[PDB]
Amino acid sequence: KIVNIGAVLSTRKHEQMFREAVNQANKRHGSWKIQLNATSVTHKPNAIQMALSVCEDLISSQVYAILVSHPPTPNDHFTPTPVSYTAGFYRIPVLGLTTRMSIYSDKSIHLSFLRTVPPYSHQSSVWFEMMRVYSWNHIILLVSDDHEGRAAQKRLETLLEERESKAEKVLQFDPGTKNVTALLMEAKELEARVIILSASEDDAATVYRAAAMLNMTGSGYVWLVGEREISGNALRYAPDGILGLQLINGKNESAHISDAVGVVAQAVHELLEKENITDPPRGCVGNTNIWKTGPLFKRVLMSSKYADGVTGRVEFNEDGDRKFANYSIMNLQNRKLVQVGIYNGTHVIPNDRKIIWPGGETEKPRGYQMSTRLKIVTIHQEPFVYVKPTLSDGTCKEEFTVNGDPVKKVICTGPNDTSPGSPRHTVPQCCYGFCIDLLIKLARTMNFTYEVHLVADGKFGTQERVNNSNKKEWNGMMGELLSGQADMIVAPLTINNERAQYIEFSKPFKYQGLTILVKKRITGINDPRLRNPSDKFIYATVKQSSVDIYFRRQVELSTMYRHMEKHNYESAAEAIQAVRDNKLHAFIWDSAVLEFEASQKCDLVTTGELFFRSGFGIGMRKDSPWKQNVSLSILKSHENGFMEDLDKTWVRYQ
Amino acid sequence: TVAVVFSSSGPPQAQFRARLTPQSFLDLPLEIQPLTVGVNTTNPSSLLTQICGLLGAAHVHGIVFEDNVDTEAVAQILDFISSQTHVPILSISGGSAVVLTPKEPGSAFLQLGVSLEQQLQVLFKVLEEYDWSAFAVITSLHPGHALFLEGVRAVADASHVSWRLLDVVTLELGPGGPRARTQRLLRQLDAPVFVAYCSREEAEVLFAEAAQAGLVGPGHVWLVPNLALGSTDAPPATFPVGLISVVTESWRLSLRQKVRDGVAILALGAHSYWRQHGTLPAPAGDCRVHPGPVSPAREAFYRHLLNVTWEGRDFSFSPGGYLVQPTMVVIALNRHRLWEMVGRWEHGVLYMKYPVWPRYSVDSRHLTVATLEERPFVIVESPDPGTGGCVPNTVPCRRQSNPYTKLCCKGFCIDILKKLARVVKFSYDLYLVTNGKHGKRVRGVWNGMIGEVYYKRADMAIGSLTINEERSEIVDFSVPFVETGISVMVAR
Amino acid sequence: ERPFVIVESPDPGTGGCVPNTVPCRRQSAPYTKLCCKGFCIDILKKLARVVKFSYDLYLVTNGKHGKRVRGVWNGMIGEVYYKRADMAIGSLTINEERSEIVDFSVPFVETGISVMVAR
Ligand SMILES: *[C@@H]1O[C@H](CO)[C@@H](O[C@@H]2O[C@H](CO)[C@@H](O[C@@H]3O[C@H](CO)[C@@H](O)[C@H](O)[C@@H]3O)[C@H](O)[C@H]2NC(C)=O)[C@H](O)[C@H]1NC(C)=O
Ligand SMILES: *[C@@H]1O[C@H](CO)[C@@H](O[C@@H]2O[C@H](CO)[C@@H](O)[C@H](O)[C@H]2NC(C)=O)[C@H](O)[C@H]1NC(C)=O
Ligand SMILES: *[C@@H]1O[C@H](CO)[C@@H](O[C@@H]2O[C@H](CO)[C@@H](O)[C@H](O)[C@H]2NC(C)=O)[C@H](O)[C@H]1NC(C)=O
Ligand SMILES: *[C@@H]1O[C@H](CO)[C@@H](O[C@@H]2O[C@H](CO)[C@@H](O)[C@H](O)[C@H]2NC(C)=O)[C@H](O)[C@H]1NC(C)=O
Ligand SMILES: *[C@@H]1O[C@H](CO)[C@@H](O)[C@H](O)[C@H]1NC(C)=O
Ligand SMILES: *[C@@H]1O[C@H](CO)[C@@H](O)[C@H](O)[C@H]1NC(C)=O
Repeated sequence: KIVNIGAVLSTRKHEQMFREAVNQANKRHGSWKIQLNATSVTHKPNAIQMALSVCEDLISSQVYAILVSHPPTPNDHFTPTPVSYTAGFYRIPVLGLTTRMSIYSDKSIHLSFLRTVPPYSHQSSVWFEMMRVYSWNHIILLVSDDHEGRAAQKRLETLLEERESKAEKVLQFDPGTKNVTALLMEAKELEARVIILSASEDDAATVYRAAAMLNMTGSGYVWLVGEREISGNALRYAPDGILGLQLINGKNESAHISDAVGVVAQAVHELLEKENITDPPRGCVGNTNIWKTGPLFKRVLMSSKYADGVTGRVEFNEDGDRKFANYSIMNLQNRKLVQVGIYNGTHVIPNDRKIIWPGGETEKPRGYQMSTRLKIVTIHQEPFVYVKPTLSDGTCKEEFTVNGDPVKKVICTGPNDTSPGSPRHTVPQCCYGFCIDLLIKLARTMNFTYEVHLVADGKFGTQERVNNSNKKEWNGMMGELLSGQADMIVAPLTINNERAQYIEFSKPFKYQGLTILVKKRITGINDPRLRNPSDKFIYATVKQSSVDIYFRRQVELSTMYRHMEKHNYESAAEAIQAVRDNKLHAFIWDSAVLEFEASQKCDLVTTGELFFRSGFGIGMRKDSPWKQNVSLSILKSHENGFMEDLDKTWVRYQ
Repeated sequence: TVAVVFSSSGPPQAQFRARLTPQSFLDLPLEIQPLTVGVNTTNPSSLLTQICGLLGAAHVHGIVFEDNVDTEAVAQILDFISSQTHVPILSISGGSAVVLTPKEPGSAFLQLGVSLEQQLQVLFKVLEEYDWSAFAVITSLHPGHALFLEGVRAVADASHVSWRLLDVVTLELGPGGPRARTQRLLRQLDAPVFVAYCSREEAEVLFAEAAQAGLVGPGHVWLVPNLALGSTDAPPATFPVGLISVVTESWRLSLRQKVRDGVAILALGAHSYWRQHGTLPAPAGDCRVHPGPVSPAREAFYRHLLNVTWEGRDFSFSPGGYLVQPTMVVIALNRHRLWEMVGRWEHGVLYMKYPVWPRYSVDSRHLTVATLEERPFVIVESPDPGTGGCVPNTVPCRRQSNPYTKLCCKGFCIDILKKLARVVKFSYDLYLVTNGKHGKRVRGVWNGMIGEVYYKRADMAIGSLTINEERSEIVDFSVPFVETGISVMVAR
Repeated sequence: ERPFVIVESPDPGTGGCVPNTVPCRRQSAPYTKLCCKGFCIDILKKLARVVKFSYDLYLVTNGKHGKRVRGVWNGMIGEVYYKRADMAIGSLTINEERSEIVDFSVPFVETGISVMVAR
């Protein structure tokens, strides 16, 4: 039972080296029960004749596993295609000594394949490890349009979704293009301060020179690239301080031979005993059939736990990855490279001396360039936000209060001067209230700069699957916050589960709930008049509100929505006049503002107690840098009786 | 110039007799130039040498391929050769009708088939038409298993429905010996709708194992993409009756049908670009010189082969090498063990030939339930405004005439039965009656729900039905749950 | 503490104690299991089903709620900040002095400073 294998190579000197290596590795066992062999050929330019030569190798010996390498020719992607396709028809295992392209990782197009060197996707994982070292959490992922680009983006997406913090505005550019300045200029606005790139070498030089023209290689920033972005001629356009990384002992592959035969040896003596092996597919013509045991041999070889090759302990993944290969981190230390870190799977050891960042500062630079002029959005609410027209002199009434202290007012732009019907009138109004004073305190504490402007929709905003069916984009104010129209939200805004996914909330500063309003009396939600709606009494709420979602997610209460959706004023405090008009009897709304209405006005009564608990709070975009501080500030105010004093001044004396 | 080739077939004289003379399909706006080649049992070397020698000798301007026992990797050889020699080839047949998502940056393969995404779209529309609303997925890690697991989520997650998915299960089997744990793993599951994905022999062993396990009853339905069950012209053994699979327009397909389609479409594409400032194309170089590194302006001619139309059937294509906006049908296996037409998707919404599933064939499920609409207890309502699947918190019901219009019923007994079925794990359908409201033993014959239960035309009765000695003689009863009586309504 | 948490000795007649209760060790060789049930205990139970994790309950020995003496932290906050424990549940209040050295989640029981007197 002479078990025979083969291996094709490139330089015809590594062929002699392979012959010597295989005959030396034959000395592992010589018990005469099992023997080994080898046959080697060299490459050729034409693909079709090369594949015919592979078929000649197939017929010339009942082969067991072919091995492939790369020649010094620069035709990268056209190198390993024919052998895999031809040998896949008989489930003949193939071993790629060195090929880093992404496409081969898919076991559905090259169903028989095994690799020892990891593809370009796996190095992305290393970045994540590095990303956790210095606490960077806002990224700018820059990638090309090639299949490797999609693979890298997908790998980084799943690895981020493991911890599931965020990605930040990935943008892809076409391959082999010039003047990429448009996308870079578009993405230069964002607050993130670290970029990641993985594309072609010429594309790397082009993006390097374009960023140099746009002045992005300067101080403070840092962006790191993959493996081939710091090779070839890309160094002729690269600035100092960009991180780089390569594999420990690649592109040699002679030592890699010393691994491959090894594992296949560790395979052969473990396979010939299963039950009924007895044959590989003999012939290369006419015999239209597959090997009866191909999948078995491939699966057994895949799970092989090899002991020690030249390149450490080598295993395989579910698809044939490198399984804990090594990586060396080099720095562009004044147009050179210095090995600063060793990545072996669990971390990167900073055993080196010093790392220089693109800015020249020798300390670890953080990203998240903090802005100074925010874009604050607000909404008209009776006891919290007061809006008035201005005196044509340039502002509105500057006068003392009951106590004599000046009530501070700002100037906010905003609406169209008429909510239901008007083209637009974007005019400045004078703008003062409780939340305005709280924002004044916050700005004084944290050195802010504010430009307040109202919403155009006039509504808070819920989920709405529009007639153009798609993902339900957020409505009005929340869409303005998410799209980038606004940057921070200060208003009497509820905190609910449906909003917690995309927004980060601060600690609540005023506890409040839901309560009924009538003009006398009434009861909570128990009466049959509400269990069974009556033609006399009318129950209406504010449309596009959190209460709409609350009544749109209750199983038993669904029918009340049937009433509520029938007629509900898509309106505001204007709908308050409904209770004055004796049309709408019951108005279900938030406790604080509706209770202030009872005290300020007359003949308006609130019945019973609350039936729901929530809270107001300042919200910001997902994982904004300010959160902690802002929250802390609010809590500190709550300690000093500031909130109680504001409560007194604004809604007590009434 | 157009050429045809086949890898294997039955009696081969018919193809040569019906394709050789250049009078076949002589209606397209081009004088087709046909020429024939052939090959015996296919091998990679034989295929490669034969076809590229034919290209280098006859210098034809396109080739169409016909296929065989449907090997697994022939398409790889095909598009490799197409990329190497740079000729736009076409194939319409069994095994070659598999899509390859990652294409090569220079190949022109252009198969005639649909991806798994649109197949899942059509299948889920089929399910929503019946509205079973509860499905689980069971997939064996066959080639390209991850794509199915991605597509099922990508399709089910975004729609104006609920889709309360049950769970996902992954199976591995070597059927001969290692299927021991698979038996228990397949025993453990519980779901009313099954969707499978595997190969034909793998399907046969999986269904045998399912029959051994016992999760095959008519109260469960199987769903399988077009990848399996390829041999439509031959109903295989050990297959359960009443499964659903989806295929493109192929009932009219045959050897002659494919021959008539291919050359006609290729010639019409060759002439369409000529219709406006064009010239007839020329073949590529050979399979030896390895020429053509750059892509010339003639590649737009290949791009000109995207938009096409003939015979009313839309052959609109996609940038990846497949067709988009297709016309296709949904099939099933009836009691005679032969594939029969069930429905189709003609560019609009689903059609139907059997408005109700006949669940054709003792410790079974899907028991028959007959009821009547009493004023407070069981309420019957007209369906949703336009959709057909009525408003949630309701159960579809069907009044029979023995126009089976679909109404939606909800009420007290409706929720009672829903909770009961959810707690005892049974399936049901709601059927009303026509002969009287309740029924009495007039002239010694029972009408109404009591009579329907007596004649074994309905296994259960629910709703407003009291208890007394007269009915208790022949029909069993359960513990009462609503204390009723007889009272007198008067004025105030 | 207050009925937010309840600690009891295991039922000696039946060996352990009744269900709807979580075993809890008052570690300060000193193992002697008691069983604990209450409000925050039910929150943690019900809570544990939904994220999905497995946990134990050991009571606090030194200090009640944690105050800084000579620059050290004890009690709940000490046991969490010295990495000896992950989370501190029960009756824990939120203020500025605490939240600068330990993370805090959303509130679910509102309270404050209140005054009680005779009738
Ligand atoms: C869809 O398939 C049709 C079927 O042949 C193809 O028609 C394309 O239609 C465009 C529309 O303008 C035409 O482009 C030509 O551009 C030249 C520019 O000077 C102009 O002089 C012509 O009058 C004509 O407008 C042309 O018929 C054809 N496109 C090309 C590039 O030849 C086409 O294959 C598909 N349509 C498209 C838009 O690709
Ligand atoms: C390729 O790798 C092999 C093995 O890692 C290298 O050969 C080793 O070279 C070192 C230094 O000269 C010796 O100490 C070892 O004894 C050698 N090992 C063997 C098995 O010969 C080889 O030099 C590498 N070649 C290149 C170009 O990097
Ligand atoms: C890979 O390298 C890392 C760092 O050089 C090694 O990490 C150490 O592993 C020990 C256990 O052997 C642990 O105490 C720590 O994780 C690390 N020790 C430290 C930081 O002092 C790791 O062992 C190496 N080998 C692998 C991951 O297989
Ligand atoms: C959050 O607040 C802290 C403390 O108020 C800020 O840290 C201070 O930053 C300034 C300028 O960068 C330094 O002069 C102080 O010494 C820092 N404080 C301490 C205690 O070291 C921090 O910058 C704030 N972060 C944000 C995002 O607002
Ligand atoms: C062993 O390899 C040599 C190499 O040329 C070949 O000639 C011979 O036929 C092979 N024998 C077997 C049994 O594989
Ligand atoms: C093209 O390059 C020029 C460089 O002078 C630049 O000004 C221009 O904005 C670029 N155009 C685009 C679309 O990027």
